[PDB]
Amino acid sequence: IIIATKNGKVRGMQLTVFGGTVTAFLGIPYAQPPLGRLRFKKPQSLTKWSDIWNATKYANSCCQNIDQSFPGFHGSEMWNPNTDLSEDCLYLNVWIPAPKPKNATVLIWIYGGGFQTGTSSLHVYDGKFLARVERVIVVSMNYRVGALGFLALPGNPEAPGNMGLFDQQLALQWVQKNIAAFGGNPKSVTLFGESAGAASVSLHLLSPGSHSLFTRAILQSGSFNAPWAVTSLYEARNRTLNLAKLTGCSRENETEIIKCLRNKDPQEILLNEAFVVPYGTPLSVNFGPTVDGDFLTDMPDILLELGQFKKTQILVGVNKDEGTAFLVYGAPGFSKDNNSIITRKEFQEGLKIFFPGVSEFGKESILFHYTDWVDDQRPENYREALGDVVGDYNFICPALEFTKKFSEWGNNAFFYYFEHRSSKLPWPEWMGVMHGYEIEFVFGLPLERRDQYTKAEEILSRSIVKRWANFAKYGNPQETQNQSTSWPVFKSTEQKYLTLNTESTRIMTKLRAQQCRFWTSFFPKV
Ligand SMILES: *[C@@H]1O[C@H](CO[C@@H]2O[C@@H](C)[C@@H](O)[C@@H](O)[C@@H]2O)[C@@H](O[C@@H]2O[C@H](CO)[C@@H](O)[C@H](O)[C@H]2NC(C)=O)[C@H](O)[C@H]1NC(C)=O
Ligand SMILES: *[C@@H]1O[C@H](CO[C@@H]2O[C@@H](C)[C@@H](O)[C@@H](O)[C@@H]2O)[C@@H](O[C@@H]2O[C@H](CO)[C@@H](O)[C@H](O)[C@H]2NC(C)=O)[C@H](O)[C@H]1NC(C)=O
Ligand SMILES: *[C@@H]1O[C@H](CO[C@@H]2O[C@@H](C)[C@@H](O)[C@@H](O)[C@@H]2O)[C@@H](O[C@@H]2O[C@H](CO)[C@@H](O)[C@H](O)[C@H]2NC(C)=O)[C@H](O)[C@H]1NC(C)=O
Ligand SMILES: COCCN(C[C@@H]1CCCN(Cc2ccccc2)C1)S(=O)(=O)c1ccc2ccccc2c1
Ligand SMILES: *[C@@H]1O[C@H](CO[C@@H]2O[C@@H](C)[C@@H](O)[C@@H](O)[C@@H]2O)[C@@H](O)[C@H](O)[C@H]1NC(C)=O
Ligand SMILES: *[C@@H]1O[C@H](CO[C@@H]2O[C@@H](C)[C@@H](O)[C@@H](O)[C@@H]2O)[C@@H](O)[C@H](O)[C@H]1NC(C)=O
Ligand SMILES: CC(=O)N[C@H]1[C@H]([C@H](O)[C@H](O)CO)O[C@@](O)(C(=O)O)C[C@@H]1O
Ligand SMILES: *[C@@H]1O[C@H](CO)[C@@H](O)[C@H](O)[C@H]1NC(C)=O
Ligand SMILES: [Cl-]
Repeated sequence: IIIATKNGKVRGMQLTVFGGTVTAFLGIPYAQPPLGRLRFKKPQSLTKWSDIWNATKYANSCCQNIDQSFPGFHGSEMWNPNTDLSEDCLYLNVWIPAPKPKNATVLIWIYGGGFQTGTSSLHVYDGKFLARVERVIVVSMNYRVGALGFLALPGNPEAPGNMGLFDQQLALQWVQKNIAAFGGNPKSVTLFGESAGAASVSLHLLSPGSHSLFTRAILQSGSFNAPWAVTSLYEARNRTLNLAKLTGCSRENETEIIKCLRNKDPQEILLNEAFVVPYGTPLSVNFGPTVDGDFLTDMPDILLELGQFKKTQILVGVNKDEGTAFLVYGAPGFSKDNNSIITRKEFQEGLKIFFPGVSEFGKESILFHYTDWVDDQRPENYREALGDVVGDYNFICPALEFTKKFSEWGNNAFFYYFEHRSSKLPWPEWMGVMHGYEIEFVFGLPLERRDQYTKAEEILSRSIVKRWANFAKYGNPQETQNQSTSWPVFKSTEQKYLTLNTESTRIMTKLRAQQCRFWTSFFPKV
């Protein structure tokens, strides 16, 4: 029940899962609380304790604004933090199989939330099912988000940027130093993450200081080359300065600006984060990763293009309707409570919302590419077009490009297209296979027969869980036993991918070929 770690003993707790047992250590601290003079700095090392730390409940989530767009609605509130917010939030969680494994592969989860939100204690991130079913160890950590995790004054150690990424990296280090005492294998560590968590995973593939801290990587609906994932050094300075003005902290000595921000209460930094950008969109990332000269030594597109990244296997994928979620967070004519049949003029207004700083010609060119109808009379033509615009631009085409460029250097890559709409999905049917709604399948929640999932969804989750665990253990996401479709490597020439659904699991080629040539080759010019 008690494990001796390098910094002290921790006590866990037994859980009953599927007529078996999983041992959970929830809320192990992995860094000095980043409080007081430590706000905005890289995370400092933890000094030992002599007692027994009680890791029996999730710890505080990091400070963050909350999505209040749909109070009482499970489809949005399932993503909101479910422990107290606090600056004292640098904790991690460990689920280990019972009986204690001898040398188990480790899966480390990095949550998303646009780098402004998220917490590892969400119900859909519960590691106990993977530990029970596949006898892997699951680790997840809280890392700082928003300005408190990514405020950037480049070169200045008082606020260097990328602190939340260094939070993640310090937790990977904790697993290297400590997971063998839990029965884990530090030489067999796979990172997995979704959305900004997947963008985070991809940046660890680029960061030389993370290279020795993991083996393989899984990227679910995200990568660093997505247009929302990396803040420019220009915007980062303008945003840090605007935050200073907003809080009466404008100074000329930049270090004195940080000292002033260190005396504001967390809630007043949070309230001014929104307005540091003049025209925001539903995908705005106020404070995110930057090229800091430390974690990130050059523009990541250059590093990707020139093969400067960890050479290992990757698993990458996207969902069929990545873009629809964002339409109900600002696009005119849209509502989760009706079928959102919009007109051409609403479509055009919708592009102004998603591409506010883009030239008139740029917006026309999106319209031109996405309105060549196979039928001009379908009432939902425009509703679907805007969704595909948002999802192709922001998730699908960047993930396909990352996979192509990464595989060109000789590593096995595997790409999936997830197209199952959850039977339990609280959002309306027109929104489809939404961003974030593969996660519960990856974590094995449909394996729990009590929870109203269909039988077909148990089978699909069961096969996904097996493929993810085989990728982490062996670098190869096959299900070898139940006459399953074999998953081929993704090569830049043939570009084969695997579709994931309850019906027919098929091999297909060149996902969104025509749409992505527009986003990837032409649109960057406008
Ligand atoms: C636990 O297992 C490791 C081997 O891990 C495997 O090899 C990795 C390279 C990676 O591909 C993982 O996914 C694999 O599961 C053992 O590591 C060995 O350690 C000895 C130490 O003397 C070393 O000489 C060997 O070269 C290591 N093997 C490899 C393949 O590098 C480790 O000893 C095992 N520990 C326990 C307690 O079982
Ligand atoms: C960079 O920052 C300036 C300042 O932003 C304004 O003040 C901040 C404190 C914050 O409250 C923002 O919401 C404000 O917009 C931006 O310049 C402003 O731009 C808006 C609209 O473009 C304009 O109405 C204001 O008059 C401008 N104010 C000043 C002082 O110039 C600027 O757009 C930001 N972005 C870039 C790329 O420079
Ligand atoms: C779908 O709903 C949107 C959103 O309107 C709100 O939600 C509805 C479910 C209902 O509760 C309305 O009373 C709410 O206003 C509708 O978009 C609005 O349309 C009106 C006129 O068409 C326009 O003046 C508003 O600005 C629109 N609001 C927004 C936020 O864009 C839309 O018309 C509905 N579509 C249908 C019923 O097909
Ligand atoms: C208080 O925070 C306001 C801003 N964000 C809220 C999210 C906006 C999108 C919807 N999320 C809920 C949700 C619904 C449906 C399916 C999944 C998820 C809430 S955010 O900071 O979290 C954010 C920012 C920029 C991102 C860019 C790319 C992808 C995700 C992003 C999230
Ligand atoms: C940490 O927890 C210790 C033990 O808690 C008790 O025993 C275990 C087996 C569980 O059954 C738990 O629910 C019980 O409450 C306490 O004795 C100790 O005081 C705790 N330490 C602190 C600092 O709170
Ligand atoms: C594989 O299928 C199991 C149920 O099917 C039965 O068992 C397999 C091994 C075959 O012999 C088949 O003819 C049987 O009908 C599931 O219980 C099991 O979880 C599945 N495994 C995976 C990884 O999906
Ligand atoms: C955010 C925060 O610091 N919460 C703390 C809570 C609350 O202060 C009280 O339960 C009242 O809400 O108290 C603890 O003793 C607990 O019960 O686990 C420690 C925990 O850290
Ligand atoms: C700014 O302040 C710091 C400490 O408060 C000091 O070390 C530094 O020299 C100052 N620089 C300027 C340009 O005032
Ligand atoms: Cl390693």
